[PDB]
Amino acid sequence: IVTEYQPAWVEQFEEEAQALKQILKENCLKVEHIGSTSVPNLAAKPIIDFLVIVEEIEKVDLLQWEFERIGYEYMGEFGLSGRRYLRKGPIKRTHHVHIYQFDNTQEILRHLAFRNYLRENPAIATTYGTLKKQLAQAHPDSIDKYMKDAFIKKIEKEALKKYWE
Amino acid sequence: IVTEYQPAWVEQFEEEAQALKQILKENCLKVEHIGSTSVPNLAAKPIIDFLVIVEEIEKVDLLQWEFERIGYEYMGEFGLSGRRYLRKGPIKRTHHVHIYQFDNTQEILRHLAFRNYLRENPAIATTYGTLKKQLAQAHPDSIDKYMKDAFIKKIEKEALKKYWE
Repeated sequence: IVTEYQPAWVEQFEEEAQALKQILKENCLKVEHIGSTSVPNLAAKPIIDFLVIVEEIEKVDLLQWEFERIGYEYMGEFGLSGRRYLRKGPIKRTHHVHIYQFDNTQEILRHLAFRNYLRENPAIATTYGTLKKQLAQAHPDSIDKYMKDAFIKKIEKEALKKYWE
Repeated sequence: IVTEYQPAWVEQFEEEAQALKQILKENCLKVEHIGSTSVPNLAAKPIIDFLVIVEEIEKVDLLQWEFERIGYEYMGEFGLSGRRYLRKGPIKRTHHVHIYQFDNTQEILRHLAFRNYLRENPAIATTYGTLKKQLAQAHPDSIDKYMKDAFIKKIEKEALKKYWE
């Protein structure tokens, strides 16, 4: 379910980001907070999204069971080339980790530009939050129907243009 | 021929960047100085490289003859998907313009990361300048043999990793 923005999401991000870095070690170039919970004052599902950028993606497979040990399902690419995707937890969904190699610039910028653009455009973020709240009031049953797509693609495009300016 | 760094290259870049913007108008999101002449104190061929980022690449074709009017050969992709490449002039080579659409993140970051990394790593820039000077002392006849490739790919990779940190 979508809630009003929770400042605590930042705490949650930073705590888990440290946990992730302990596992990834030198292969981890950067962990970024992404997705709606990374945009102050944006209404969102309380699921923290992590963008983890690594030197070598195949090396992350060696760590599958370390991630399982801290509660992740290790999903592999899960449909996106070059990604390693992690989700937890088994009781309720709380953390989504999107791991990419440093040379996957399209995916890395898709996430960072989208975030940066919403942070700089509160009116657009408000439009997005309002839409999400409206959707939840229409599909409480279906997360499939819930999962905004045309709006997100439009904004991602505006965001990537803005990224270079 | 490779010369020691010329601070005037910055002047040359800014003057022509304005000229390019006059032609490209609203389609131009950003003009960046790239390549060796954009790295202060790096020895280089005195050819200014421009990275032009646009909303719509196909729209640039409408401007081919405007670019010719200011002295460019309009080269199209010239072997790179999504690029529009311009070179001038007819008497001596002075300006190379590399135009890409905003969503060509791989090419845009290849250039910007490479530049930023050399700017932050003077020892690496010195290695690169020394190599270029050495090469010129070996192939004064052949620009083909001159045109460093393994070194550049290595540095581009280091640079893109650093870009995210």
